[PDB]
Amino acid sequence: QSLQTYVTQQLIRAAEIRASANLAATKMSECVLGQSKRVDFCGKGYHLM
Amino acid sequence: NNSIAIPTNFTISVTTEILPVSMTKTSVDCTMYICGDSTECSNLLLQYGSFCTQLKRALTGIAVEQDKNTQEVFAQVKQIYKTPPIKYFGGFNFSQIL
Amino acid sequence: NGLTVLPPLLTDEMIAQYTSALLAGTITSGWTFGAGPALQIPFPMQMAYRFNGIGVTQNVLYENQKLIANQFNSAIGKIQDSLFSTPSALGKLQDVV
Amino acid sequence: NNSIAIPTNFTISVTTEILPVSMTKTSVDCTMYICGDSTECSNLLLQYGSFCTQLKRALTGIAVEQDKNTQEVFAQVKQIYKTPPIKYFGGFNFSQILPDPSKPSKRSPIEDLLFNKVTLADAGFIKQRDLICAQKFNGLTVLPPLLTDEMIAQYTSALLAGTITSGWTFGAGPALQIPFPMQMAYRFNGIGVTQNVLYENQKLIANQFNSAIGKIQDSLFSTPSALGKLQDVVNHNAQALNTLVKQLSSKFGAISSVLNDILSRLDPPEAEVQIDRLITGRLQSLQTYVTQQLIRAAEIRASANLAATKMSECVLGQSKRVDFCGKGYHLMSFPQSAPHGVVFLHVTYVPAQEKNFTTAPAICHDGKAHFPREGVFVSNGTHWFVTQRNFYEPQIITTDNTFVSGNCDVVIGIVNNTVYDPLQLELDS
Amino acid sequence: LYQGVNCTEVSVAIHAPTWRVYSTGSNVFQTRAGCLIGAEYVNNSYECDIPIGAGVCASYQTQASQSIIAYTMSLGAENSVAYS
Repeated sequence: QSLQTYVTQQLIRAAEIRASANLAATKMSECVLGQSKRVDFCGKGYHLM
Repeated sequence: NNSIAIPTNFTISVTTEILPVSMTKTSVDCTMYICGDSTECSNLLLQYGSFCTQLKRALTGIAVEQDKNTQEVFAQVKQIYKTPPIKYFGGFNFSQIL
Repeated sequence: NGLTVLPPLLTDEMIAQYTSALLAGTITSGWTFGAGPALQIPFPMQMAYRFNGIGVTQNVLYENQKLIANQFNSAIGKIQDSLFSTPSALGKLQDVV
Repeated sequence: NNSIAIPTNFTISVTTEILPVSMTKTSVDCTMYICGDSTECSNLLLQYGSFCTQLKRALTGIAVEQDKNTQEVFAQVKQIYKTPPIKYFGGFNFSQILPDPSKPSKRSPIEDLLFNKVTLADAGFIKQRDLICAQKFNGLTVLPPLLTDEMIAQYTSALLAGTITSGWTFGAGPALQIPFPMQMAYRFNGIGVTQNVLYENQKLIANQFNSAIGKIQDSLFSTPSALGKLQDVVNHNAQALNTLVKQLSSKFGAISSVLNDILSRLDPPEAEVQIDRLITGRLQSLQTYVTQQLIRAAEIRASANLAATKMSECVLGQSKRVDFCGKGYHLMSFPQSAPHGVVFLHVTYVPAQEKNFTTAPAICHDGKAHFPREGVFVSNGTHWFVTQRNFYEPQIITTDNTFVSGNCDVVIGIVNNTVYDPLQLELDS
Repeated sequence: LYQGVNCTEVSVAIHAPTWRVYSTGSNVFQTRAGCLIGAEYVNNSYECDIPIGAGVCASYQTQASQSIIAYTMSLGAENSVAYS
């Protein structure tokens, strides 16, 4: 039971790091390989680079 | 109904954002953990079935994903571009980032 | 007790040669490297277009190029301090270790 | 400090993205699985409480959501638009993406090679050495999806026939008609190129497209491992329903795995002890199956919310977000249905054939600095010209393609030249 | 809806035998989800009211004979755009 409860909490903690790694790839394509018009996706102010 | 405020100057702001991308990749040897390895518990454990091949399969997808997570944030470019040997870019100093 | 951490496939020296190619394609080409071949543009001229995409004309960068270069060369210098001198800026990357 | 490269031709590219949208709807009869026909088990389970009414409530919400996942990707069109009788769309051929009347399914030459290339065992049909159907016992039943595979294809035909006939107007209100060669000229002005670059090269643009759509067949097809994200789903679920039936064969610490043998080899007291050894390790194998299905169902819900955002910003509009709808500058995208997922075909404009030139920030012509009004100043060695930025089309610098702003002293790079004025030269005759 | 059964096994067991003893007689009909007993199948088509499965929905509709009708759903209206 001690093993089953560890594998269950790493399967729930790994789905949260895939959500942050999926936002960090969207912000590398839209904030770094282009200029964004989306308000506050890439900082406070009007984005340049 | 007849007034506007219009800016007469500007400021260049540089902020910072930190985002987690990967975790640690781990594995467990059921038998060595539960049956102390050095024990004949490996025989009272088989009367329990796939409760030890289901866990090794789950911890291997958590671990092959942590490597796709990294190859999607960083491995975007196609070529490995290099900066010029002389580094004058209009007056801007990119020394602390290059 | 039968537990073992496995190593990552991309060394931290390979994850930094990918971050160096992304910064040397923006400083020397623009947003042209993420859509096709990388085409060179003088840098003060790529910042001019940036201004035209936020709503300001180009006469406002070329007739203020030295002030915009100083305002930036100072804002990057004052990052080292903040992050580091503030021992708790990198707390998300730590709370997971 | 004074060099620019400007593209002299273009390429048209069609790429493909596969996203999983839904999984399988499953049900279980706790008792039938834990007990069976035994009635002593049935009455010894009434004491572990509602550890069974809360397993049905959970597997029943995972299923009701699988039908919402699908309704939010494909049901997004008000009416069912049909494509004209005579199919001439400017020289562009959509025969591999439009519906095929001949065949009896009304699928397309390529939604047909996607169906007959994804193997499975999801059987909701009453028609039951065989297939996974062998799990159909112990209390395990697969339930049928509410939108048949021919209704998900009749929604994909109304989206691909409102984009070829009306453009992006069907997603913002009523559908308005536009000649097709002229909707692709407004999709070129949204990526930065003028409309005369299409009208003057329309048979090349149509051929580069007709040729790239006819290489997706081969690609996705021959390469036999692209539909491998919509095949994991199918597999990951089977392996789970198979480990559940093969754990009814384990003893969890008992005389044996057959409740009856125990109830015919021991006595009224010694059974109510060997039988809880089973009534436990069989209520824990069902709580594990349900927890791991609630975790996978949350990852298909994330994918089905990206496929609904991509159907609205890529297939019902042109996107300016970088790499959301393909590599390149987006022009159009078309949806195609797959088993348990969706395929998006993304048409993009890739700049090609670049030449090097010399640039200037501004041009001084009479103690006044002139600046480009919508392009870039360039020199072919001797003369200076104003071009657009994403296609080389040179022109002479005049007072109609340039704006003035200041004296030639504060810009660092200004070059001297002549800014011809139309009027004056004419007020000479 | 007896889910997962041919309509000719709920008849030849209703003529005991089936578990749920309570019985019912109205209008048996085979869907691809199971056997629906108690609802009549129209041939017209409307928007979904109560889902049942595989393209079939049900609703209480006057006929003022009010009864529960079953039908196959409509995905919407038709519209051809005048393309030239």
